[PDB]
Amino acid sequence: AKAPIRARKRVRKQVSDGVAHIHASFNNTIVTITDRQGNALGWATAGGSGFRGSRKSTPFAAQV
RNA sequence: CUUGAGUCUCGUAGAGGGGGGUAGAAUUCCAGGUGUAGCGGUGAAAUGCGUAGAGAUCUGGAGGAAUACCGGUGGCGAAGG
Repeated sequence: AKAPIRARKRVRKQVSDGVAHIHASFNNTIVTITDRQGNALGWATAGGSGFRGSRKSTPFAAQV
């Protein structure tokens, strides 16, 4: 019967507020979330979000 | 003789020259924390770097060159500068 709702296993750390850094360049854009005291909390990128080619340096790819 | 040319005091502007020190931003490298799979590159790509933990990100150190903006048809210089 059962068909699932929860998106992941239960939350970890839990910090309420953070800093993000967007390193935007002519070939690729990297978005990296951190804590105020300097800790990566996760990242994703245009190239890792499955664009490649010329699409890798586009505002639409940056969004995704 | 004194208009030429030289000379004296008072001042002014400027990256003019030489010798010493010093400060910040940044690329780099080493060190350590976080953190996950690409990163880097182009017309597109591959070689490269990456699952031995890179890229990004926070801290600290090392070093060496240059010295943003101001800077402008600007200015100084015998010219190169």
